[PDB]
Amino acid sequence: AGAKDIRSKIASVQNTQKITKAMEMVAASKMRKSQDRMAASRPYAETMRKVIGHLAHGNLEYKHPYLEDRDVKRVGYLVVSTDRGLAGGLNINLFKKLLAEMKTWTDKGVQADLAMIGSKGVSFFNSVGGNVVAQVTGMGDNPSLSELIGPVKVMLQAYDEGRLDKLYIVSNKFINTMSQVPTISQLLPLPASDDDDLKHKSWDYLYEPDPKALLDTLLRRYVESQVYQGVVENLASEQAARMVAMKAATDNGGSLIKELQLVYNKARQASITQELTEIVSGAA
Amino acid sequence: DPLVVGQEHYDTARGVQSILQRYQELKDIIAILGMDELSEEDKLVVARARKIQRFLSQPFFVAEVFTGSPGKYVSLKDTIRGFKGIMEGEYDHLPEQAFYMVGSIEEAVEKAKKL
Amino acid sequence: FRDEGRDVLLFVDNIYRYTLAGTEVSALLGRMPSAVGYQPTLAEEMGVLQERITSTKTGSITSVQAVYVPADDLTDPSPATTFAHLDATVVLSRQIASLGIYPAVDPLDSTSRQLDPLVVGQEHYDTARGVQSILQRYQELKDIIAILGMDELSEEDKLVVARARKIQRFLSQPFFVAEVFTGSPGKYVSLKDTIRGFKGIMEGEYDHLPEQAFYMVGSIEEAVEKAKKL
Amino acid sequence: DPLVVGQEHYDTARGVQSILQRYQELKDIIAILGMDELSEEDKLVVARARKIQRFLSQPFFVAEVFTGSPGKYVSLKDTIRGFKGIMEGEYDHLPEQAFYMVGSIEEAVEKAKKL
Amino acid sequence: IIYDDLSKQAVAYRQISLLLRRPPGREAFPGDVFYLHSRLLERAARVNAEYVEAFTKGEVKGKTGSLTALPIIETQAGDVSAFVPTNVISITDGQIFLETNLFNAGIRPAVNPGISVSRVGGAAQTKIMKKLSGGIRTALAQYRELAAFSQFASDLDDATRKQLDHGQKVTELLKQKQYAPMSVAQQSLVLFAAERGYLADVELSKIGSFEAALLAYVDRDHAPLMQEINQTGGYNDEIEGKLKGILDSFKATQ
Amino acid sequence: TYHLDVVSAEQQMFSGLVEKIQVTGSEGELGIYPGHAPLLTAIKPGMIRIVKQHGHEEFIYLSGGILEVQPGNVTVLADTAIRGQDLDEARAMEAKRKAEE
Repeated sequence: AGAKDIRSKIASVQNTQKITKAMEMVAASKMRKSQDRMAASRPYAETMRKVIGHLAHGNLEYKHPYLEDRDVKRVGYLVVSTDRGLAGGLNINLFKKLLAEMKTWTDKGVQADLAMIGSKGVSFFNSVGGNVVAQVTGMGDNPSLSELIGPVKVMLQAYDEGRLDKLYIVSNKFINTMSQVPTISQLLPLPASDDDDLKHKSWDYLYEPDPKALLDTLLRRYVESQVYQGVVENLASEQAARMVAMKAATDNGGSLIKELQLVYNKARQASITQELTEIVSGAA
Repeated sequence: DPLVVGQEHYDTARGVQSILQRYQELKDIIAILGMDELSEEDKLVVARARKIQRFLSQPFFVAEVFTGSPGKYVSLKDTIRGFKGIMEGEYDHLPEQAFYMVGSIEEAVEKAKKL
Repeated sequence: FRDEGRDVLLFVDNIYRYTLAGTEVSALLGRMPSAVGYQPTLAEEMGVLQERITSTKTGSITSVQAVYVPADDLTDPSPATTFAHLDATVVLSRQIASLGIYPAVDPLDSTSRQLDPLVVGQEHYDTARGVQSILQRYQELKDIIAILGMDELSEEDKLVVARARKIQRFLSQPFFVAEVFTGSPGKYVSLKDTIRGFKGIMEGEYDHLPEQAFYMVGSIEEAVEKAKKL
Repeated sequence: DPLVVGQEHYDTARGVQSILQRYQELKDIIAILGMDELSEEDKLVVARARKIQRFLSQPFFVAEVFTGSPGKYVSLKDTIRGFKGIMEGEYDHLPEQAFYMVGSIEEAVEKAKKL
Repeated sequence: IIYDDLSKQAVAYRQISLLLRRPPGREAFPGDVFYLHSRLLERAARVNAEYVEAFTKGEVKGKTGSLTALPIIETQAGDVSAFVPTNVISITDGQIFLETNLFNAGIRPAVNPGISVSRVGGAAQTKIMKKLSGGIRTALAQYRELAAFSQFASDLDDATRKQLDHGQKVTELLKQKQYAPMSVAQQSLVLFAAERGYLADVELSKIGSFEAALLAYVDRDHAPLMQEINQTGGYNDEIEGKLKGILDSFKATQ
Repeated sequence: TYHLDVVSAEQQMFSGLVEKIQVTGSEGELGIYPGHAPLLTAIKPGMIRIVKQHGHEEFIYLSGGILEVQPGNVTVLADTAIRGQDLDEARAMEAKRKAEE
């Protein structure tokens, strides 16, 4: 009913378009806040990396299970995912890259299992039927490391007891506002390239109680910081993807409105012409 | 009618009809939100519907003066077998363009090798 | 007036009301209506009026006609008939008047089919197209500036933003009849003067002047003088 | 208007009208974007409005042939009190179906227990 | 003069024309339906002193005369593109659009800004009201766009938050009970309160009670100022300072 | 004097030049002075108290972390909680059962 309902449909599409236009700006501001958090996160991680490098590559070289190379018999991943929809194809791209690597490791006969952050990954990998050992959901904005302590603790327990031989973090990277990339990077064993120094380990740190327990705690805190930083960066990438998707949705609504208006105008003219032909014919 | 055409032809025709109806139903959501919002079964439905739409095309002998490509004659057995295979998902690895303007499904797989 | 050899301006306050009056007269006469209910002689009644407004060897009559769109429908028979005779369109917007720019003429929607290299020459065509592209680019970059902030803007886009602001403020002009409003004497700008000024602004000369030196100034030779004391 | 119905009835009617009007707008966002995009207060408004919408239903004992259920008669005061209670937090915990074709508010809790 | 349901007059004239077998136009209205409403409404006008003097044969000299018309038109389904509505829109000097959606919402007066317009504008308005009303106009203009952000306004620039909570309070203030007209002094007082930021800390739920209490307070303690405002409608620093004192003194109470 | 940093994986807690601090070391209470030899130790939960330049007193509570000392630099890598109870192993069980159910 062009005279009755199409006029209502046009208004509904207009309202939806305005709502998406607002959502784009909301996402753009949340992206800036997430960028500030992400930039704040780095120096703690880089300082702890400097300390672990000094302890590992000092004149006296220690050996630790989290540090030494071990042959591969089981491979593990932990994956971050969004808890809200929209955000384009970010989650699906990340999941299919993870599935490609998981299939590559399966072909070598290596058993794999997953730790999960975010409900989208939980649902997708339950549909796939991959082994999920741990899950955490519902961070929303302002995610906390305190929640993260769990899954990393259980993945560490699996790794050091021999159940796991290598560990990867799967997340998207905020290259910039316009571009994001899904990436996978190793956590255990410590992949970082060696470094050399003289000042350190010459004017060596006094160790209390002993250098080894401090190294264990330091490595655990380092991997925890790595996964927290990955989570924050993935959140920022989610916000950027949502901004882009909302721009596209607003443009689509704006394109639909004009075609609906053209159809409505054609119907409007046709109705007037038909009814006036009827009126004139009725005056026999 | 199943009595005259037999059961297999009837079932293939109704399956194609239902798949295309579902695609028409999804297209309004696709127009605004894009395909990414769809469920994983809905995306498979869309992917199969597009392949079905492409496969319905056929080069005509009288149209050679327009397309240039030679015309094709397709038997009923070949079309029902090809459409049933497409709906069963045997050819989900092929691109959409493989089915465009091909006489039969074997020609579709041959076109796929050169994309 | 034309037969005396002068050039004449003819103001029609609403051509749409002329069309409606013709429709009413034809309905009173009892002729059969046409599509959307207009008179069957709509096109000829429009042509009779419009065809007398032309340029004769003795002189010319030029017309400025206010146009109304019955339902914002540009396909309605009255707008469809009217547009077939219009040579140029001038659009006034309250949005520009909010900036204090007068005359409040929209430079992006106003069009003229005389704007062609074979009619106005290559220099005028290039200047107008450049100005239009710069303003369109500015309208694009305003969305970026609002959504993400100025930091996102490259140093080349900042240049086009500043140039677009200076152009958008140069279009202002004081009218002799508006002296009671602005309190400033009106200015008359020849075509070559404005062409040269906009060509200069686009080509990067006068870039160093403050943006307020262009506002309501007149020609560019007055803009450089205003900058000297601004 | 207040001069006839008194201020209580007028206020209740205006509240119901405003709540239903707000819900009519929110439903458009819900239909495409989904309910998670709303503010939690807008979610609460949607819930309570969807409750009120069903509570307006009432079985008539001239329609038992159609429904197969006993008809209900309600006084004005009980209607006012029930709509006041639904507008406030008294019944946020009851499901939507708990109100459908119930009658007085005093028995919607019974259907919720039965649901 | 108020014409109730000019559309009903148009229907009656259409009936008369069709019973007399006159040729029908669009929507069966006769050809001269526009002339019918046009010649009626054009009578409403203001005449100069010389016309009055000539008509009364010089018995009244210094007075101008005026007739103000408020025609009423009923749109069937929010359609302003119908025939008679289009004609009356084209004839009149302004439009007051009443909206059913707003009427269903809490705003009883249901006047819709942004679509309603008066082409006479500020000339018709007293000096104080003309001074004050621009704030309301711009506040509602800004508030209209932010209404889209209202759903998720928790994450916004504080400037935008202030604009939103100001537009909302102004819209809440504009509602008014039937049969209760407010003198120019009271409208100017509440408009001054809204514009000068005195409502910034008042809750949206309590705006009406604040207005009623302020009106009672000014009616009790400061009647002469209201009398002067009703008599003159002037505005100056001596009046703005008095209003500031009124509002500061009231804000200590309630 | 030395430049004290107090930081966590989530946030920078404090940064500034400091004349002396009191901090609870792993084996006992410890005081740090400018020019202190390089030192590395975990810190038990409790207050770390600070005097900035001009001896202005500042108190910060920490759930824990690692304290270390460098020539002219003191950096506290505090963490959110003790984490020694490891109750979240229970949190990992429901993730498995809900995947099985």
